[PDB]
Amino acid sequence: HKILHRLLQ
Amino acid sequence: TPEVGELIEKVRKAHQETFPALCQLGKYTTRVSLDIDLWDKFSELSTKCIIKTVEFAKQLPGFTTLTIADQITLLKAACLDILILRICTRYTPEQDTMTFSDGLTLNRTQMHHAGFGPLTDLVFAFANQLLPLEMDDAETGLLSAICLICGDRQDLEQPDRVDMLQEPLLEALKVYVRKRRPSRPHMFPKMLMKITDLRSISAKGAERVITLKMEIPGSMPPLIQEML
Ligand SMILES: CC(C)(C)c1cc(C(=O)/C=C/c2ccc(C(=O)O)cc2)cc(C(C)(C)C)c1
Repeated sequence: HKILHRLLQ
Repeated sequence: TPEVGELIEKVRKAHQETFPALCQLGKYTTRVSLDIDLWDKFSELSTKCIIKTVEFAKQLPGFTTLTIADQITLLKAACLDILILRICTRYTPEQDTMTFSDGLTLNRTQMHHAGFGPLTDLVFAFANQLLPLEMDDAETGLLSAICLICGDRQDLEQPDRVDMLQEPLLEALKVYVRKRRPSRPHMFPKMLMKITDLRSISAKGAERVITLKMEIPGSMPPLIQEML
């Protein structure tokens, strides 16, 4: 879930 | 009630900042069941709304104290729920239209051809059902948060922690709806029942996503793939 990790951090 | 008022304001502000209201938007308008031009715009706008839903989630008190695994589980399980609720709060009944965050305003046939397909009447029915509730930003935001912070999603690592993050949201909504709408005393259970109605539509939408993937020209946008 690459994009989602970036969005959350 | 000062802790409650702070919670309501935080959630109201989080929703407002990440979702303009229908009255604020400048509207503009534009053989085969899926119109790929409408699908292209619809999927682009949905992608942006998913990003805004993540930004909304991070502002909900406690959300970022959950493990990352559970933050992602919750966002994926609520993705369609929150998207559908949001677009349904952008419904203009006298024109039977829905308005997206850039102002794009589609009628029922166009929503059908953008991708809702056989789910169009169901979704438009739900939007009509929301209108008599006369929800304000605090209420829509709290319903969105309650729907997101749900301790019964599959594969949560700490479901008890999620339930305990949800219970202040339910109590805030209960208190708020009483102090706003004393003539409307069954309004809290009425709005909670809409979440249950909303879960049913979104379950059908998850089915529809499989069919859309077989029908669109290329791939779903990456973030939509991740979420769904
Ligand atoms: C039910 C069905 C047809 C499978 C479905 C529904 C939606 C949906 O409801 C879009 C809501 C939305 C979009 C934009 C804005 C905004 O611009 O503010 C607000 C709300 C989205 C999809 C995907 C993610 C494109 C696959 C699929």
